[PDB]
Amino acid sequence: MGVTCVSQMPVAEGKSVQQTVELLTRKLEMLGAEKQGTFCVDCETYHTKLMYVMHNSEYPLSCFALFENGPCLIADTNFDVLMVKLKGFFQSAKASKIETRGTRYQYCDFLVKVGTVTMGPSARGISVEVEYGPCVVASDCWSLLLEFLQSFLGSHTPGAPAVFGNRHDAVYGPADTMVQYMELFNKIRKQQQ
Amino acid sequence: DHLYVLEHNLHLLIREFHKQTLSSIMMPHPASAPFGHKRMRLSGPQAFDKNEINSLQSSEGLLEKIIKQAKHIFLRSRAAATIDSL
Amino acid sequence: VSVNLEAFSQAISAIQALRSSVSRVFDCLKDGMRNKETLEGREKAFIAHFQDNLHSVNRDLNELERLSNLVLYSQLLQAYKWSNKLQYHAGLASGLLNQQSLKRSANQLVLPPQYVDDVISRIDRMFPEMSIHLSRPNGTSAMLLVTLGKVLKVIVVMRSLFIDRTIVKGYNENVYTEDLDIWSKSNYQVFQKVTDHATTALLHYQLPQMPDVVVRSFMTWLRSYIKLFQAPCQRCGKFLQDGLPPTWRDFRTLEAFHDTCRQ
Amino acid sequence: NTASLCRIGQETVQDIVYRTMEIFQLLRNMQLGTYQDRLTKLQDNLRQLSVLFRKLRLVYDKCNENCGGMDPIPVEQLIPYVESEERREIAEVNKKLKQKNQQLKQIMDQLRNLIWDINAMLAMRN
Repeated sequence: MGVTCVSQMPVAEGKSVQQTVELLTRKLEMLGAEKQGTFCVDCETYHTKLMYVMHNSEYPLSCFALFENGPCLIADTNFDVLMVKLKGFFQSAKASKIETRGTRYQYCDFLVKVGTVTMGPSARGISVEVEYGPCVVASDCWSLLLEFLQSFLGSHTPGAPAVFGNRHDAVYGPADTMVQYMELFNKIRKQQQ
Repeated sequence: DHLYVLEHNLHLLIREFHKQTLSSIMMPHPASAPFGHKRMRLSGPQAFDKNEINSLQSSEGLLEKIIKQAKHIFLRSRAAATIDSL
Repeated sequence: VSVNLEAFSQAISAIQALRSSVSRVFDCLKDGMRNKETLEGREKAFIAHFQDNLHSVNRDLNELERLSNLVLYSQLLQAYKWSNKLQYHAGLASGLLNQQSLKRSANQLVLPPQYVDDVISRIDRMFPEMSIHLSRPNGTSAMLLVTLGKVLKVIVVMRSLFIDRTIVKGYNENVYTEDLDIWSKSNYQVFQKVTDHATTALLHYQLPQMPDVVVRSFMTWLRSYIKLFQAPCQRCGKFLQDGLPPTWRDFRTLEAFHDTCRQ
Repeated sequence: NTASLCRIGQETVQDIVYRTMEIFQLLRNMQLGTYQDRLTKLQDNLRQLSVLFRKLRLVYDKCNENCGGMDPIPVEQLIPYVESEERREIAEVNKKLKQKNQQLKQIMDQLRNLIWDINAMLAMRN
């Protein structure tokens, strides 16, 4: 678990959704960053309250089920199979699935991932996550993430996230990154326009 | 010219590979599971990384390890002799 | 309290300053103007000196007003005073004389394990943030696992009451907790640079005879790595390249520094 | 003889300052049984320090009264600028110590090999 921050960066001007990622990723490459593979984050939804199940590719076997403010269960992939078996019993929702797919760039112990939350078949928006694997402590590693973001992100740099929340010596968790992703996804689904 | 150390290491590595099957770790650490690699089970439950705490999760050969050991021994000997001459 | 003692000592000097400054204003006026080689120069010099003297009286008076807000038997007191005096004098003398030593040569191990255990326990008593776990998996050579907050997990390898090898690891990383993972790497470049700097500190902190102050100073220097990822380069900004703040903390000066910047 | 008495005088003046430093450290560590030990240690240090004064004084008198016949050349006239049986004994001792050092190097090589082998085996046994 390494402190992470995810924010949405608007494409701006008349730059196409893809055109902006191409440019932002080249700007990241212009930090001496080297590509270290590909990352896929695919999330499905249920209208039950509301259930969310998300799975970052960075984690090979885990599937995360988050119940809004309620607890997140980090479970094996067989969890998706249990979900499908229950499916007739379970609620399904209507094409609310949201995915962000983009390149992973490593720059000296910081992994930066810029991706386009493509809703369904049509892209709309952009998610940036900067993670620090060495920084086990969180909520005060904010100075680091902020300085690195001002280096590359510049404008639209986020003024923290609430997943850090109350000041505590509590260690950062894979659950916290998933909660950041869920808030970001709720915003793309509803930003509209 | 026989280096008994490398023979002992070969024997211990083969015995470790043999014990891998009878390994106490891979034997359903919890209860009513699947009996396999409890460390990997805990890593999958605690959401481990792609390569970090996974990648190959022990996938080498006796020859590779033995060659690495021999190379290290030679390097050590070389450095020692060099400093002695110095 | 000590803060009250200092405020009183500062105030005593301020009363002395006010009296001296008032005497100076009148004493200089009595001497009057001096020739100064020029009409403009003489007038300017007298006005400048008088104004400086007048201002000093105002400054000294103001300090006294501000300092108001902040704040068989005699032989015993004599002994107390002589004890304090000898303490200060011998401290200064030992410092000044061991700073410059004229020793040039020596010519003109076995240690109890319980003694090493006692030394390690004494060192663990201080620095409440650090927690040192003693263990002897292989022989009398002790291996110490030192946890520093959620930041560091250092693996010190004692051969005796002597530091031989150190490999720091991350808190989330696994030291394998059992038969101890002496030989491994942290898989993160920052912690590898920290291992290099720890070996450098070991090579630096090397006292010849006494084997305890070396471990004391090593633990004190390690404790400085608790403000890691949170402190500036005192020459560079927070992330000089992308290594964090201070892979380096100066010996004799627990200040953060990037290895690429300097020191 | 005299060239060794001079080295003795050098080591005495190099050690007297260390003795004074140890005395300063002892007076510093004396904060208010153990008091008796500190007192007798300080007294022994003072006695050995006075003995060192006497020794350095006597070696000074010796080197000053010696003044062998071969000293007409003042200093700075001796530095070289650009522009018998004792040697045989030295060579014999050198050959002996060379042989002994070769043997000791062989012994150290064998010991290092033994230690490396034992360490490798006890590491791989796990």
